[PDB]
Amino acid sequence: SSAGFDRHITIFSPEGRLYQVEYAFKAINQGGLTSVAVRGKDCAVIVTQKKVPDKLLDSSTVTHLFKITENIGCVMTGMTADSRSQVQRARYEAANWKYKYGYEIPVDMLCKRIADISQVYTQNAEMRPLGCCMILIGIDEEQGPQVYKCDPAGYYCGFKATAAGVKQTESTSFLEKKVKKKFDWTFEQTVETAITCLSTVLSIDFKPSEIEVGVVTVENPKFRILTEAEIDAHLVALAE
Amino acid sequence: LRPGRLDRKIHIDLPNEQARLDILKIHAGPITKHGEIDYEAIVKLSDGFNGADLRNVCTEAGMFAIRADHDFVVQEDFMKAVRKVADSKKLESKLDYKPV
Amino acid sequence: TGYDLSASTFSPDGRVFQVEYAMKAVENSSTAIGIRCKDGVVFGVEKLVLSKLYEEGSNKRLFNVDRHVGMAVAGLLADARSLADIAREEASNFRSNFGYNIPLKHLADRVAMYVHAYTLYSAVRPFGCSFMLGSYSVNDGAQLYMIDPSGVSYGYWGCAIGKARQAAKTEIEKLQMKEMTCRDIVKEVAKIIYIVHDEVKDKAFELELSWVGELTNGRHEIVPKDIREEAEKYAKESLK
Amino acid sequence: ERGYSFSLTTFSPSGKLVQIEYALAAVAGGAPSVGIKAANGVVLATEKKQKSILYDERSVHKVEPITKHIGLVYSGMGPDYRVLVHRARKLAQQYYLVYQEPIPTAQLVQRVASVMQEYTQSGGVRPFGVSLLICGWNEGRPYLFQSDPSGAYFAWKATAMGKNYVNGKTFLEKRYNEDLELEDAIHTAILTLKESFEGQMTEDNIEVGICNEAGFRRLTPTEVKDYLAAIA
Amino acid sequence: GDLVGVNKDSYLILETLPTEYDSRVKAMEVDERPTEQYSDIGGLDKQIQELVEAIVLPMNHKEKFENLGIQPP
Amino acid sequence: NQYDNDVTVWSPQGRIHQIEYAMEAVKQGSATVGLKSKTHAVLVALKRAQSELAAHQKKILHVDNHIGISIAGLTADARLLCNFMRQECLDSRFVFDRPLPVSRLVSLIGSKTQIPTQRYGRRPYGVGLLIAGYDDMGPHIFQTCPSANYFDCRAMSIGARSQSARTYLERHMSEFMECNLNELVKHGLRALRETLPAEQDLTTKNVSIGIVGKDLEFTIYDDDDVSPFLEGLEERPQ
Repeated sequence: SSAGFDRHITIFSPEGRLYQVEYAFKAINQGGLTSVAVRGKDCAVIVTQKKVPDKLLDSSTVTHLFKITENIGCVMTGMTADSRSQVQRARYEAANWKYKYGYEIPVDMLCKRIADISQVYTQNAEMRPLGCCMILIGIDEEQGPQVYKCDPAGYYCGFKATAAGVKQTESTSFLEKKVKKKFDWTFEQTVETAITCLSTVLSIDFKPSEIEVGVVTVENPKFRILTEAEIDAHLVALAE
Repeated sequence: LRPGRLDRKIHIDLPNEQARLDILKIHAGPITKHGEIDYEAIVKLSDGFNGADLRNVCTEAGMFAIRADHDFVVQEDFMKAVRKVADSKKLESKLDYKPV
Repeated sequence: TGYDLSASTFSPDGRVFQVEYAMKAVENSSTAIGIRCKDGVVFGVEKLVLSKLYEEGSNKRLFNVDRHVGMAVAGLLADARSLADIAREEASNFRSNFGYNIPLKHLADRVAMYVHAYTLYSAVRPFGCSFMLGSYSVNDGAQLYMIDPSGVSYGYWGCAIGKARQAAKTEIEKLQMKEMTCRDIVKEVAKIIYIVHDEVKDKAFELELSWVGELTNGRHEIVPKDIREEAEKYAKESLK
Repeated sequence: ERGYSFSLTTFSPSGKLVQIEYALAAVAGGAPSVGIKAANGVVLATEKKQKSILYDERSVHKVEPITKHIGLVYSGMGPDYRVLVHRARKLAQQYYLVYQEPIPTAQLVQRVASVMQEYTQSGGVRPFGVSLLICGWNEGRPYLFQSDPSGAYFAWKATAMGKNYVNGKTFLEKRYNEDLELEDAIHTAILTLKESFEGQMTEDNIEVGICNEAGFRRLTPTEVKDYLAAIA
Repeated sequence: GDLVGVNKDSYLILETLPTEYDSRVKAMEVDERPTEQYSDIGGLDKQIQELVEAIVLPMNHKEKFENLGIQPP
Repeated sequence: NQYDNDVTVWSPQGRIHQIEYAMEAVKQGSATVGLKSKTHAVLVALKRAQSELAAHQKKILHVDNHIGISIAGLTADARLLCNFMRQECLDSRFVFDRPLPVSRLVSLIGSKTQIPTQRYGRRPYGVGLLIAGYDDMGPHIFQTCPSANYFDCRAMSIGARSQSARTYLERHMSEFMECNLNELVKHGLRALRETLPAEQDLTTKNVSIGIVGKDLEFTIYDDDDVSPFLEGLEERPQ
């Protein structure tokens, strides 16, 4: 199943596999983190946890939610040093869309340009292919809300509900039973069904100081990050 | 591992912070202490621990009490006991394992 | 083995050892602590007197990047002052292009992306330094950041890097840095680095302190002699 | 930075390029896909199963157009495909800016396969892990070509790529003749993709694109449901 | 599980033999007392203490752990 | 040891072995001792030869009128940093029309030699520069090392068998900040007779002295003008 330096660099195994990429997928799992994204009928919600183990650390500088453009937000998993470098590219690629083409970049075209860059790392046998993932949300005209994931292999797809991190398979098994019964989704139900995803997988039943929620909706297309006070409003209504 | 011979596959995992609170209170029974024990802060640093090393924390907190002849256990000796156990398992292997 | 020679290869469980091996080189440098007060940041470095032949004021582990930004380093000293040169040069390009003094959330962002850039290729090694950045502005207050050799930065109310890291930050959270001004902090900065480093390992050592805030009128400079003599007067009262 | 500037693909002592032989193993483990030309147009049909019900199937596409009259499918790994699509999109433009004419389908495969050969000799790169099927109707007569990661190409009447491709080629050999219409070739392309799919072949588990003399186009899932109905 | 001494012919047990130890375990036992003293070990006085007090204190002050009440390490 | 091949590779203990092997190169060259008073900076070297008819290899070099250096290691990398040293002094004199300060010169060397200690296929510079000079702040003694780590000091000694010279400098450095040029030199000359075998010491053809002084340009003394300094030393006690 191995011959040559196929364990070390990005070349083909005798089985057709290539191991340096599928080693990098489980470099995401060393963060100890899990993020959930849910698309609604007229909105898009990202929820993720934050774990602050110290009192000496400033809790306002640990946000994994990042604002890419004025109308595009994202969440980052994996290791922190590679994830913040990939946000810096996505800020740069969106500004060049506006300068060259004169209008706001669609969120699927931005995920294509990130996945094309990540392809080149697993295409040359020199670079290390950036072991961190990527989840974007955004409102598109004549498409509504839409959610995309980009992995460090260069693959991407549009989702309807999304999990990434340590507890990915347990969260998606919860969500696929939720979506196929096909209830209609208001704004607050998508907030409710996203918090109760990682509250039943992780079994926490938390207070509002450990999670962070970004949202976009077609009445205010600005990507906005919720205050902990209004996080608490959805949380005490979740406990009926 | 065929389902004819072994039927169910019960999985036991690393304890949660509720369980780490629960396991700590069982091993902290017969400890001559003073009632200022914030049990959360011990659980706050207790990450990825076992059920076994929480008995060690209760064991090693008395090992700070065994010096300077304090027959009582101050609350400060617990946060000394956590940080010494916390880096002694830096040299572990940490592979979970899965039945296949 | 063979999976840990270059920084371009992951391990078969998905982590890079050349960064972890360079993180181990930091805990052989001694100790650098820095906490921020209510209205400023105070650094502190205990300096090992290796032999009598060196001069008092040699080989300072406490740099001066910009007019208001300070740096305290810990690691392989040749890589310390090499990172200090690009950070000193990065702030010069900000003032020349944008007109004003660089903020810390941008300065530590540009440096950490420069440190991260050497954790990807086989042609270069990771740095063997971790360091702290602290400053004061009249429009933003006091800031305090810290950068590991992987390239991760966060905000802190107080941090510690060196040999005894946990044994230093255990006593930092005994303080109350939210309300103290940067005068009584100077006595408390020195005291927590006398209780560390038993006299069996080192014979004699040197105190070196730093200081920034509006009491210093925004400029970064060293403490005066008389103030650090008060802290060295406040040295030998920890024997009770 | 810089590169490596040495070929990591060498000759074996038995005289075989081993990395190209391994790249064909990754092609054979891809999704199955068939392609059939019959006397007025070419049918390209593939097999696209999402792993779960959470995926949006109307987001990505296997069947891609290159120009007004050239489509292109694959059977291999995903991210390598989108690279040489964007390469082949550009190569059709530099032919058009010189000659003011849509590119012949033969001359596109001359230049796409020249990229893949150039990429298996140069320094510090692993070869591609995809094989292609290219259709098009230039000057009345249709065309159907297949490339490979080595850089060669062929001129097929009907062929299959992906898993169980050796069973599809026996199935097409007992099915295809010289005289079929386009709607007959659609019906036998679904009949050969049913050899290897799961139990449910719905309107969104497959993806079909055709050429005419009216040009290349890609079928919507409405009439794909009508072709999937009254099948097998 | 016991092992006893039996007559040959009658198969009638006579005595009760004490122990069952392999001879290699008897070679594992010291009887020589290799004399070394703590002054001969320089530069380990942190490790010397926490090795002794984690072993010798449960062998000479058993009640001292039991006064507080913990299991010893 | 597979961690022992290239400068890029970290050890699992975190100590790059190629830097530590260049420290072995500076320990091969002969000893030299530098020290300073309040107003002077004197460095004394000890030459070697191959046969008795070949000449002795010089070590003290002239960088500028107020800066001189002393080398230890392989001589080819010494001239590589020496021609960098001379170039950085006279262009600052070309631009600003002033002597370039010593403490600002050495930081250019520390950034110069750190670059090949991080790339791939690039050796470090095996060299042993002791630097003596004048700022506007009086004398300065600086030493470097192939780990690109320069040290501010008041008396140091590097080369083969130099630990014996350092023990002499520690128990007499309380006297150094008072004396004139005469017994400042022969304080340092008593350090070089410490680092020798017990039969040959100072035979006026293997020792060199360089002084920069508060009204004195940097001057090298070689094998005839050494003899006024070298007389006035007592015999070796045995």
